[PDB]
Amino acid sequence: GLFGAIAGFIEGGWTGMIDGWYGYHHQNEQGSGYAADQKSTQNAINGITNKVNTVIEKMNIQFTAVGKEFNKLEKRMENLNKKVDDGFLDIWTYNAELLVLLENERTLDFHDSNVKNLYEKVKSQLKNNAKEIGNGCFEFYHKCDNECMESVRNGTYDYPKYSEESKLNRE
Amino acid sequence: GLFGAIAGFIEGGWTGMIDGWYGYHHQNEQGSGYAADQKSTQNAINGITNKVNTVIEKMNIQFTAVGKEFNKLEKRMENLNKKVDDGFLDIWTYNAELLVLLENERTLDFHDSNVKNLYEKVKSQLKNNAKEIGNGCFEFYHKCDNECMESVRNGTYDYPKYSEESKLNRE
Amino acid sequence: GLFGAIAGFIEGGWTGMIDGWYGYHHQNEQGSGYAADQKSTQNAINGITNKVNTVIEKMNIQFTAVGKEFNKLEKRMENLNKKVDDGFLDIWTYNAELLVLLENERTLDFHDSNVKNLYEKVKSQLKNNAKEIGNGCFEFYHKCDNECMESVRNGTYDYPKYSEESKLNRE
Amino acid sequence: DTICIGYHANNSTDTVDTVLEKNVTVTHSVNLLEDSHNGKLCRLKGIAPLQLGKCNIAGWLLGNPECDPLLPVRSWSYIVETPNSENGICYPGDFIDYEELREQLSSVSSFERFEIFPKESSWPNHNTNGVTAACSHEGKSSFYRNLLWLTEKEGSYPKLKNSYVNKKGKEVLVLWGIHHPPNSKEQQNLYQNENAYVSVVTSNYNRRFTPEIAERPKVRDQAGRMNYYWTLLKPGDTIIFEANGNLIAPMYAFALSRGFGSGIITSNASMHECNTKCQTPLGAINSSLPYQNIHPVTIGECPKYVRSAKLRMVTGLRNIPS
Amino acid sequence: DTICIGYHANNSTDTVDTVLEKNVTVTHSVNLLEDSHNGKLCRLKGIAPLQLGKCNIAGWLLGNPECDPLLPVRSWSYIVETPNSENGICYPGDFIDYEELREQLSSVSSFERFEIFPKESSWPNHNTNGVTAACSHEGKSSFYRNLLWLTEKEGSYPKLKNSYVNKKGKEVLVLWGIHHPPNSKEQQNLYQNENAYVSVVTSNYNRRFTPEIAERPKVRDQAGRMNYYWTLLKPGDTIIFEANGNLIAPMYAFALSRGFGSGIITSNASMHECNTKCQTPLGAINSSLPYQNIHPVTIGECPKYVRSAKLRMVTGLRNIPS
Amino acid sequence: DTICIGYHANNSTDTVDTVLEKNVTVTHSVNLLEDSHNGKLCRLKGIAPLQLGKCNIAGWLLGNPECDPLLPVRSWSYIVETPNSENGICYPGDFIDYEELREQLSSVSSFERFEIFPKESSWPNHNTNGVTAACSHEGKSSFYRNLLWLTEKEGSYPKLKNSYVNKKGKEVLVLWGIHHPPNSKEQQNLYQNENAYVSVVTSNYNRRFTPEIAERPKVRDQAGRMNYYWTLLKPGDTIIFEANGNLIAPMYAFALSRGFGSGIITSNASMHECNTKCQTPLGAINSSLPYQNIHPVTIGECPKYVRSAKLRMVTGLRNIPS
Ligand SMILES: O=C(c1ccc(N=[S@](=O)(F)N2Cc3cccnc3C2)cc1Cl)N1CCO[C@@H](c2ccccc2)C1
Ligand SMILES: O=C(c1ccc(N=[S@](=O)(F)N2Cc3cccnc3C2)cc1Cl)N1CCO[C@@H](c2ccccc2)C1
Ligand SMILES: O=C(c1ccc(N=[S@](=O)(F)N2Cc3cccnc3C2)cc1Cl)N1CCO[C@@H](c2ccccc2)C1
Ligand SMILES: *[C@@H]1O[C@H](CO)[C@@H](O[C@@H]2O[C@H](CO)[C@@H](O)[C@H](O)[C@H]2NC(C)=O)[C@H](O)[C@H]1NC(C)=O
Ligand SMILES: *[C@@H]1O[C@H](CO)[C@@H](O[C@@H]2O[C@H](CO)[C@@H](O)[C@H](O)[C@H]2NC(C)=O)[C@H](O)[C@H]1NC(C)=O
Ligand SMILES: *[C@@H]1O[C@H](CO)[C@@H](O[C@@H]2O[C@H](CO)[C@@H](O)[C@H](O)[C@H]2NC(C)=O)[C@H](O)[C@H]1NC(C)=O
Ligand SMILES: *[C@@H]1O[C@H](CO)[C@@H](O)[C@H](O)[C@H]1NC(C)=O
Ligand SMILES: *[C@@H]1O[C@H](CO)[C@@H](O)[C@H](O)[C@H]1NC(C)=O
Ligand SMILES: *[C@@H]1O[C@H](CO)[C@@H](O)[C@H](O)[C@H]1NC(C)=O
Ligand SMILES: *[C@@H]1O[C@H](CO)[C@@H](O)[C@H](O)[C@H]1NC(C)=O
Ligand SMILES: *[C@@H]1O[C@H](CO)[C@@H](O)[C@H](O)[C@H]1NC(C)=O
Ligand SMILES: *[C@@H]1O[C@H](CO)[C@@H](O)[C@H](O)[C@H]1NC(C)=O
Repeated sequence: GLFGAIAGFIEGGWTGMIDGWYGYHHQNEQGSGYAADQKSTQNAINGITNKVNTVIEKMNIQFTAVGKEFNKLEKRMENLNKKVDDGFLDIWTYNAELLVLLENERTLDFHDSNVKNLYEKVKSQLKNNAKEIGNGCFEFYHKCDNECMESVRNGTYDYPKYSEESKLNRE
Repeated sequence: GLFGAIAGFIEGGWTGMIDGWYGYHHQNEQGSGYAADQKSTQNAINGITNKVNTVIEKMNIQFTAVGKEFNKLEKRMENLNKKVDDGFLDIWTYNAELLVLLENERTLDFHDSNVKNLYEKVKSQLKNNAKEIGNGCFEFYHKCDNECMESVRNGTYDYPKYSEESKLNRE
Repeated sequence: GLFGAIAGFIEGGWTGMIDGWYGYHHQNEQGSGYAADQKSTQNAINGITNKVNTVIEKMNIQFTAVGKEFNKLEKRMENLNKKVDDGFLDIWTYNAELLVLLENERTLDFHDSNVKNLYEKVKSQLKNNAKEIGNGCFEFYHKCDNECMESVRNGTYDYPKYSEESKLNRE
Repeated sequence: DTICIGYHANNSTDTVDTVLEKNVTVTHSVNLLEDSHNGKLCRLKGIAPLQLGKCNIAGWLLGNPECDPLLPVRSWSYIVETPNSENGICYPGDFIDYEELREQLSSVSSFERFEIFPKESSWPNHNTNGVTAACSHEGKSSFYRNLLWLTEKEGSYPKLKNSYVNKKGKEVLVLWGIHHPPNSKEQQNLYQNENAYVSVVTSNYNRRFTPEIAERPKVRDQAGRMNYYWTLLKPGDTIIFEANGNLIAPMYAFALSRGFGSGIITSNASMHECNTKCQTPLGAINSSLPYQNIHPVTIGECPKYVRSAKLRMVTGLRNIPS
Repeated sequence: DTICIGYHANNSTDTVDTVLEKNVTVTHSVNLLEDSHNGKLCRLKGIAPLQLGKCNIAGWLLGNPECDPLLPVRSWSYIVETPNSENGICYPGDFIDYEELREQLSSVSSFERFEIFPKESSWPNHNTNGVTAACSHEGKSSFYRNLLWLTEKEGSYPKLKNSYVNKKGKEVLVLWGIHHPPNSKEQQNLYQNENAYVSVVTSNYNRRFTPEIAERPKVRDQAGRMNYYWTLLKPGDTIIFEANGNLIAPMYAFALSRGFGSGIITSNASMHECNTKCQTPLGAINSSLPYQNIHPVTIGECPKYVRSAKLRMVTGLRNIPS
Repeated sequence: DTICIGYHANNSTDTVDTVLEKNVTVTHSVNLLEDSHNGKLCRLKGIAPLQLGKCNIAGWLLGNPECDPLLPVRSWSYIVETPNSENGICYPGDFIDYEELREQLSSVSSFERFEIFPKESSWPNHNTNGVTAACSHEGKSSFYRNLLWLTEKEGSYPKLKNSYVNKKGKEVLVLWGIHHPPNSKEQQNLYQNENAYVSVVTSNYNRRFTPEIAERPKVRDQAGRMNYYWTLLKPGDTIIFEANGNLIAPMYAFALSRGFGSGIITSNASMHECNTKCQTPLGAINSSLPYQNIHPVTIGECPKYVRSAKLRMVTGLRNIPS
């Protein structure tokens, strides 16, 4: 977790959340439930899908590549041919292995980025109308409902509506 | 936007700001204007200019490289020569294309870094003497002027000067 | 400093701190001292040690590689052999140089990550029971001791214990 | 009431490596390294390969009698020799520019085997019955099906001259041989002329062959030697044979068509009723994967061969069902 | 009052690709892939190329009469043949080690063409008038300008022996030829000695040539053949010719100087009054760019050739004028 | 009271480069580019190299008298020639397939030098005393130690025929020579037969040699020439020599053992009592480092050679003791 979110201040994942990589858990008078943020999740899928496609597109089809034969008196050309085959293979193995390692690091860091950015977006939206209560959770100073929860998840949360009530409650 | 600033909580760029990549917009009794942060901008130019130079320096001049000819009975050496020319070209095309792709990703992320770092620097400087009012903007709880604005842009902002006044104003 | 911590809002390193890359400085009634965070530091060592090992493991042993000789009438095969030797060497020099450059950038950014993540962990732990006083330092609104300092460094800091006292003190 | 933001986990056991860490368990991932093949020789893009069976290019083109006779006309996507190359050269000597001819065949898409110099008509006043125990067939002494051992007839080897004009509209591969007796008595018996020569000529081929007489060590019971030669006769061009001894005359030759993406491979594997875009000596690959560790020898449109044991790229996140 | 931090945007339409995205519009960017050339052959670092015109290396060095005669002394940065290699070998046969001689010429920076064996003095008691319709000039039968067809004079071909000592202080390229008549009557007529030979010797070259008589198919109306040979005579070394027939004698040879960074290219393009650091068969490149997709064939100090359509690196930020 | 989080600094002066910056001073770092060697030739994995001294492969295998004689049996990890290759071919001519023989020796791990054809018994009715000033030893005319100059005895050169059977259980490298006199009188004097030949045969080698008589320029005072030939006689196989002149007969030959990871290098450096896993022409490397800029020529298990001046990877952080 390069950005300290994944395997950081949010210690675990939610096995209960099966419909996307990132999203929300709500608990209110009416009950509790999970829901993926489709915008941030779908964009994350598009990016990763574009990155896999990029790796494959850049590795072009290998066409027919076969052994050559050399007589008792062509040991140098045989050796030269081997040096060329071995050399290319050394290079391609190395290129392939590092590219997956580098991109994997970049990938995990990318998911960590998406979690930090979504948390900050909701936190900055909710502002002082709720308190950060650890492990990426907010505890409301006011009553929240399905309408309230749906408005926050899709980035349409209102401060004036609950500003007075929270202030009375927060003391 | 890996750090959620560019095309994130700051939805757009300022076409009006022509004198640098990052900087400030002020609005006060005396008027409104844009100004680039030269320190963060110039450092960003130096870095990017060093990165372009690095890519070019590492790709060394190609010296004379020409076709060879082979007789009716040298088909193997002709094929071997082609395998070597084709092989090197496959490798160099791949190396060139990925390097620009990787560095471009790293570049955009780098600019995103510079915006987050400058915002946090001014926010932490201004502290509770102003409120964060969304889209990377602060609304002052006190009167600010050209002297005030110039002192904040270059990282010389005073808290005690406005601490009492803001506190009375912030309620 | 991609994350604005190292050579950023924390302007310098602590030469006095010899027992790890990151950790804590405390100043209280009983005195002052430095101590490395072993968890974040050891994990940082493991990562970097795994990254150096990765670079070396991927560069496989070179086996016997020697010159060939060609007669007055084998100038083409001599030239072809040179093109193959020169070509491979051009490629490997480039691969080696960029890999250290890319990983070095990723390395510095990684250390910057570890500092931001540890600061946020303690800040979010201490919460409003202390104030952020610049240059990555907190000034307590209450008395702190060796037990208090040891509890904060290893992530076992209590809010209720000092919540009333700080509140009276913070005004 | 409380509201929380968090991330997906599941039952995934998939592991990947990064630069900083390894054996990292992840929610979702994709394999890039193809390691599965079907262990069969298959048709390539609809076209079957040429299976030489108990024969090697040398045995096939000379027509070693021990090799089951192929059709007079065939097409192929690639050529398969077996590791058990049991029937090749049967009469000992050198196959001149053999490796170059194999390379030529690597770009050949079909052949017509045809009677370039008919056995009955082409060689008046010479015997054509010559056989040898070195080129055995069902225990009886025999000879190459595509060459003819010309020897003396009624104590005379008249100087011969024969030419063929290529009206096939394809390159014609002509093979022939030169026999080198171990001693001057055998030379006398077979060809009568102690100072014999052979000449072969086209528009772009010109070579004279003179026998070299010496007691050599026995190879397949022969102290004598036979050198084998070939050329590609361009469409419309003429080949001329002159000899007063020692010529192993062409009888059958091959009209060659050129194609793309072919080669010669050696394989233990069996032809099955299957079709592939990618063939290796071990078996066919059916994959959109970029890399493979099955075999470096490929026919068709294949993944790039690498030595890697695993190449797995992460798509999901660190899987922590805690 | 309010204070805001934000970032530059402008009217930029430039697009780049990243790993995660593509067609990303950016404020500022730099092109790394040079695709522009001037479509001309130019001088390289002040030195003009050698244009062979209607000739190929073979036609030029033998001196095919159909080829306009070059100056006796020239220098060049590279050699240009044209796709229309109309005049090469005019009398049919093989140019032995032709490809090796081209490779030798790739590192040659100048030549002096000089009279190695003067026509009048060098060959007493032989005719030097020999010409052929295969090497035509303005409709009249002619011959190579740098070789001499020695034939019988007054029914005799005396054994000849001539040597030249290299006092030029440069490698001297000597060429010569061996004529192979189609039949024993022509051999008799031209050289009288039915069993002729040719010998050529230096300190490090030794080869004997014997004619090979046979009716070959007509090529440019000749059943006969001419094989062409060459060697590099080291400074101070001696070349000796002995023959009693069939020698196509050297008349003119070339004192060669070696240089760096040269080669042979084939080009449709025309020489213009221009100067470049980088030449391709399509045209010259004037670029500090690291990569180019113009041509893989380069002379001088060029960008590395790649197959890419675009290589654009971002320097500014995501351009969002919203 | 105040509590602070911060990071390590120290007295480190180490600098590294990144993509964005350079000359960045860092707390801790590791060098990956090995540039240190000991300037000695050393044993490789316990086995000493073969030092040819004043000799080159050619001088050694022919046995040039000026070269100090090696033991009759040796083993090595690699072969060292010196830049001062002063003693090679002593009698002028061509060493046929010389480069191919060097490549063969690159995979040879030991030899036994043995008397293939004993001087006294093997060549009845021929003189074996032949020496030359071209192959001088301590001012006296001498000859190659491993070859024998057969000439006339009492005005006769009888046709000779000798064969050796390889019962060594190793490939046997046999060398021999063919002498080409400058004129017909010397041919007569040395071998009597004006039309001499030499034949050499095995199961897979067959070649006839005929002398080529001509006045050549003097090389080491000889107008004559000597061509040198070799073959690898398979275990159990027989080599047969026939000649009626001009044969420079084998006397000593080499039983060769094949090994892994050997080669031939040229080095100014001296053998010392040391042992290494990695040898270069400049000296031995003792390193677990992945890269080296010492030399591209390597024996053993070495770092990959690169042109880089520095390859330093950062492990600590930006060092700021401010
Ligand atoms: O992680 C992945 C994934 C897995 C593989 C992949 N690679 S592909 O785009 F399919 N790429 C692989 C491949 C191989 C061969 C040819 N073409 C292709 C195209 C792309 C992605 Cl997002 N997925 C599939 C999409 O949905 C993701 C998901 C997210 C949350 C909850 C449950 C599933 C999980
Ligand atoms: O984005 C760039 C830019 C564009 C190209 C570049 N590459 S170079 O350093 F010029 N590199 C390119 C090149 C090519 C060939 C030879 N040498 C070189 C040197 C470096 C940079 Cl910062 N710029 C130029 C500097 O100013 C930047 C800017 C910033 C804000 C507002 C207006 C302009 C915009
Ligand atoms: O920065 C490093 C460092 C230095 C080199 C290194 N590379 S190795 O893992 F030793 N790698 C280098 C090498 C070379 C050859 C063969 N095997 C290897 C293994 C790994 C690390 Cl963490 N260190 C060593 C560990 O302790 C770090 C440290 C941290 C804080 C205060 C004082 C020291 C400083
Ligand atoms: C990678 O890590 C996993 C840890 O989950 C290893 O897998 C398991 O190992 C533990 C060892 O105590 C067993 O109890 C589990 O039954 C294993 N589970 C599964 C599903 O494999 C694995 O061995 C590690 N591999 C490597 C190469 O380090
Ligand atoms: C890349 O994206 C840009 C989007 O701005 C495309 O350019 C334009 O496409 C829209 C399509 O509705 C037109 O209305 C504009 O006139 C276009 N403007 C310019 C200046 O080009 C572009 O087609 C896209 N290209 C690719 C390859 O995807
Ligand atoms: C890299 O930077 C360092 C800066 O510390 C240079 O080293 C020193 O240069 C200053 C120049 O005023 C001297 O006063 C110091 O005595 C130097 N100290 C040491 C320990 O070297 C160094 O020259 C720079 N190198 C490059 C290549 O830019
Ligand atoms: C994991 O979960 C899926 C849920 O659909 C289940 O079908 C599968 O069998 C489980 N186990 C493994 C090893 O995939
Ligand atoms: C090849 O693999 C694909 C997997 O997508 C499969 O659907 C197909 O049936 C397989 N066989 C052929 C001949 O394509
Ligand atoms: C973009 O803006 C510049 C401003 O100087 C202008 O000159 C230019 O013509 C504009 N359009 C394009 C396509 O560059
Ligand atoms: C080459 O390009 C540069 C661009 O910087 C230009 O100034 C110069 O005039 C061009 N021509 C030559 C011959 O350098
Ligand atoms: C740096 O510090 C160490 C402390 O142990 C010291 O021994 C060393 O000599 C110092 N100087 C240098 C250049 O390493
Ligand atoms: C080689 O280098 C190592 C450094 O780890 C050293 O300990 C060893 O003594 C050196 N010599 C040999 C022969 O290994």
